[PDB]
Amino acid sequence: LDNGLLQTPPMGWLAWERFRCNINCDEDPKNCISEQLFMEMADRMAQDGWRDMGYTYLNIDDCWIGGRDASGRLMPDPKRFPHGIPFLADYVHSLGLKLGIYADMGNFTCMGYPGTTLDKVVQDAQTFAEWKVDMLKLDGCFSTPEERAQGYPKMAAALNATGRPIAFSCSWPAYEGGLPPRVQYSLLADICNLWRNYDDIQDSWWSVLSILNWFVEHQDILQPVAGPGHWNDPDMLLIGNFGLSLEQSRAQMALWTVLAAPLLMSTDLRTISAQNMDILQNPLMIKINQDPLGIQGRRIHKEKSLIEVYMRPLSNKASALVFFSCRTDMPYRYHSSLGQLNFTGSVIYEAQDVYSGDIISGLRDETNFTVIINPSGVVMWYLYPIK
Amino acid sequence: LDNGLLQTPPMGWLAWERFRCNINCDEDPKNCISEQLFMEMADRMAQDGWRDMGYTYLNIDDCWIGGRDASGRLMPDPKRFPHGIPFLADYVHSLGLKLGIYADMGNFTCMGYPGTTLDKVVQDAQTFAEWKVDMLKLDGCFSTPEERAQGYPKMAAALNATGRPIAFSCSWPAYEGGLPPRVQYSLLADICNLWRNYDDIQDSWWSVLSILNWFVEHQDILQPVAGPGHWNDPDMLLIGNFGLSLEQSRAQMALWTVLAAPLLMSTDLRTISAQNMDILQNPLMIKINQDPLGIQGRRIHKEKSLIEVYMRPLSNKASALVFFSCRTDMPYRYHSSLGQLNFTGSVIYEAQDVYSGDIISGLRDETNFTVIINPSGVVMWYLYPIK
Ligand SMILES: *[C@@H]1O[C@H](CO)[C@@H](O[C@@H]2O[C@H](CO)[C@@H](O[C@@H]3O[C@H](CO[C@H]4O[C@H](CO)[C@@H](O)[C@H](O)[C@@H]4O)[C@@H](O)[C@H](O[C@H]4O[C@H](CO)[C@@H](O)[C@H](O)[C@@H]4O)[C@@H]3O)[C@H](O)[C@H]2NC(C)=O)[C@H](O)[C@H]1NC(C)=O
Ligand SMILES: *[C@@H]1O[C@H](CO)[C@@H](O[C@@H]2O[C@H](CO)[C@@H](O[C@@H]3O[C@H](CO[C@H]4O[C@H](CO)[C@@H](O)[C@H](O)[C@@H]4O)[C@@H](O)[C@H](O[C@H]4O[C@H](CO)[C@@H](O)[C@H](O)[C@@H]4O)[C@@H]3O)[C@H](O)[C@H]2NC(C)=O)[C@H](O)[C@H]1NC(C)=O
Ligand SMILES: *[C@@H]1O[C@H](CO[C@@H]2O[C@@H](C)[C@@H](O)[C@@H](O)[C@@H]2O)[C@@H](O[C@@H]2O[C@H](CO)[C@@H](O)[C@H](O)[C@H]2NC(C)=O)[C@H](O)[C@H]1NC(C)=O
Ligand SMILES: *[C@@H]1O[C@H](CO)[C@@H](O[C@@H]2O[C@H](CO)[C@@H](O)[C@H](O)[C@H]2NC(C)=O)[C@H](O)[C@H]1NC(C)=O
Ligand SMILES: *[C@@H]1O[C@H](CO)[C@@H](O)[C@H](O)[C@H]1NC(C)=O
Ligand SMILES: *[C@@H]1O[C@H](CO)[C@@H](O)[C@H](O)[C@H]1NC(C)=O
Ligand SMILES: *[C@@H]1O[C@H](CO)[C@H](O)[C@H](O)C1(F)F
Ligand SMILES: *[C@@H]1O[C@H](CO)[C@H](O)[C@H](O)C1(F)F
Repeated sequence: LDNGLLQTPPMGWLAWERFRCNINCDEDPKNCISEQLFMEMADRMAQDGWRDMGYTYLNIDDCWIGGRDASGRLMPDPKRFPHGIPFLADYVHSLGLKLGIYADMGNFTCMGYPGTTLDKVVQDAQTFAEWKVDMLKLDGCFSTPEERAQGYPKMAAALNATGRPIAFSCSWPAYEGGLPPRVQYSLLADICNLWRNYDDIQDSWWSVLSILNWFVEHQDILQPVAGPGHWNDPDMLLIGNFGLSLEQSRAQMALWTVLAAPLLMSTDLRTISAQNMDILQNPLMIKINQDPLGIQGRRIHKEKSLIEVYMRPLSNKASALVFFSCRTDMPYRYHSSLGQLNFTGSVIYEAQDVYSGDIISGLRDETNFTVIINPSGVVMWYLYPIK
Repeated sequence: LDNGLLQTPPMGWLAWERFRCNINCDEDPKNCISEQLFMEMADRMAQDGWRDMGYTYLNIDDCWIGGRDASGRLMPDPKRFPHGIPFLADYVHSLGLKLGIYADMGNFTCMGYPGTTLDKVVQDAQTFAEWKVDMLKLDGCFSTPEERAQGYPKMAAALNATGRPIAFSCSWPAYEGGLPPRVQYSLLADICNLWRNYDDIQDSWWSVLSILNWFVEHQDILQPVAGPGHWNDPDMLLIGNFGLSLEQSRAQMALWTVLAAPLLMSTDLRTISAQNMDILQNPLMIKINQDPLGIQGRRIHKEKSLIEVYMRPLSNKASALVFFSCRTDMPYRYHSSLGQLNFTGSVIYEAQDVYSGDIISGLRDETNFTVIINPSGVVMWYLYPIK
């Protein structure tokens, strides 16, 4: 989408994965979907380094809507958002952050909240711009394929017409099977800043693997369509939550990074461990994700040993390599060479291990190297020519 | 098996899951299958509280064998076990531990090492007794159903004839589908102290879940056959390794405990975190697993919320309850009562949370309670009547 926004993948925090549709503030005031939740996350993002590392978006997801007023305008739940959305945007903006919001192209949101139908698209867009929203995620429940075909372009146009730059996240392809000919990716690139290709991420390693598998199986189609202003979205980071081990958390970060994916957290930033914070705030990892070229990486190698190699091209002749173990036994000594991974010859390379910080020097194409990869884990290299 | 052994489930450490068939001691001296690995693990069990908590078995698995000597007598690999097995048994015994060993009823072990064929059963049993081995795991690769049908009873009798009490771990059912009509559990209880029912555990939550699911699907068959001296074996604990999150780790421990499973670790005790040690060395958890009645627990309730309730009966009218979330979203507030869980009425109960140590007192059948269960996690209660 040519709106000047998201020249690199979006970074921030989204409420949905960790906090879902929890509206019981009387019993659970600390974790319910409320202005307090978002204000507290904003505080954390300002104070705990998140903003300084580039995590700038703070995104409301489903279950925020109170209803529609007399003139049909969307309003937040008065009991859970008493100061209103403009106050929340003001608060978020004052902390150097951006506010995202959520709507659904259809009769209702997935959770049954007032939906944005075709006749409400223009009005809701205007409402969001007036509230000074910076991002919108448009879900696609309770609609027909026809209504989506009309509606998603209609919202992209409506947001445009408001004059306010608003990042546009599109669930449309997820509800169509994510593949051509039903899905038209050239059109999605033109109308959206990012799109959810596939199934909702869940707090499990299985969920991560199934998303990876789908992106890899269809990478010939998916890889070329990503770039500055228009990204594939394999969904939220799980790091900080319940279902991923340490190795798996490091794997998701590394793999989302080489896929030029959004880095959208969804976790309790108030209680996140230092170890998980270290994964998410890794400066080299972020720099790689935010590479100005915006070229989505690919799986370039698979072996019977269940070691996979992913590669992403980066600016200044650099590369990201992710050696990924699908094994479930023990650390694996993976032997390879840059030549066997199709790198340019008569150039001496050097690598920095993204997690350990170690530097491997003197790698020619023919040089045999060994990486030790933990089960359901990764080794990640930032690779560059030295001479 | 009526040899006076394993009146409670065995507790200890087994090499296989974490260290597998790594025989490359030249490149990987610290982690290869060698006498040094076993000696170092024995040292850790003696010094770090494991033995004192009841973890007494230190068990060799596959890939220890060097061949057979001129008398047809089994030999360890001379390069990896230069001192021999009697040396290791003596070392282990001097630390108050017991030594387990591994053989295969068939032409070869699963990894291709010399097998204990029918004509070698007596000789190998005698060898193990002479070495002063305390436990034998008899794997079932490279044999026919009829060879196993003769071989397992033959081994039990052969071990008996040595005059040395040797705990007998039988993989027989795992190679027969683990179910009637092919598996006779009344026969197994007579000839074996424990038996591997089902698939090898791998370092993943999916693996834990598939094992749990199979055990629960078949609990009407499996539950009644377990008792003092004859246990079901759902395989090794993964706690300390790579694939399980903290919640999943606590889950496996609690669920193995309610299933009256062996508590056989397979992890690097030299590098184990304080957190994982705290799970495995939980005194109340161990007490429950080691309950003298040896009654295997059951899943007694399942809900569309994906909360499962497991119950194990214990001595002196006590019980263990495991509230288990198969959910993959967020913490779940599970509302229930002891009456809804079919506990005896007009009795006042008290519960201790096994992980937190909190005491919930004065629970009647009618008393509503709430437990907050994390995704892929548990809450575990030790429950008993009070005056
Ligand atoms: C509604 O939709 C319209 C499009 O239909 C949007 O209009 C586009 O707005 C974007 C962002 O403001 C414009 O992109 C910018 O173009 C600047 C100039 O480019 C001119 O020259 C090139 C020749 O190469 C022409 O192709 C082009 O038509 C322009 O005439 C650039 O200077 C900007 O670059 C910025 O980013 C780069 C990063 O690579 C930095 O290095 C620069 O410093 C700079 O910051 C940028 O690329 C685009 O020109 C507009 N398109 C059209 C067709 O008009 C509206 O923004 C949108 N409205 C809303 C509110 O959503
Ligand atoms: C090789 O195989 C043989 C035969 O299977 C084994 O011999 C058995 O050993 C077990 C375990 O020691 C014996 O079981 C115990 O018997 C005690 C008393 O038994 C007497 O009476 C019976 C007949 O009723 C005779 O067989 C026996 O000779 C004795 O005279 C019990 O007191 C024990 O009770 C235990 O369990 C109860 C639970 O009910 C607990 O409350 C107690 O605390 C206690 O721990 C126990 O049942 C069994 O009797 C032996 N059978 C035979 C036929 O002799 C060998 O042990 C085995 N050897 C090796 C090296 O593996
Ligand atoms: C999305 O909703 C439309 C709009 O109708 C709504 O639901 C009706 C049951 C009623 O409560 C209206 O007031 C709502 O506005 C659905 O379109 C209707 O479809 C039915 C046949 O299924 C038809 O009889 C009605 O005439 C349609 N409504 C009008 C007046 O346009 C539509 O079914 C919903 N989309 C899906 C497929 O989920
Ligand atoms: C176990 O080993 C025996 C003895 O070697 C095997 O019997 C041989 O099988 C091979 C290959 O099938 C034949 O070529 C020979 O004719 C057999 N030799 C003898 C001495 O019988 C037997 O197949 C093996 N059993 C299993 C179940 O793997
Ligand atoms: C690297 O190892 C491969 C395979 O083991 C071998 O063919 C080759 O000779 C080695 N190359 C170098 C430069 O040592
Ligand atoms: C538990 O709570 C429910 C609320 O619906 C109530 O019906 C029930 O009587 C309560 N149990 C008691 C006896 O406290
Ligand atoms: C749409 O459905 C839910 C909200 O109910 C959530 O936003 C999810 O990420 C979705 F799939 F986009
Ligand atoms: C048999 O196979 C392997 C050894 O090769 C291991 O012992 C496993 O636990 C088994 F299933 F028992």
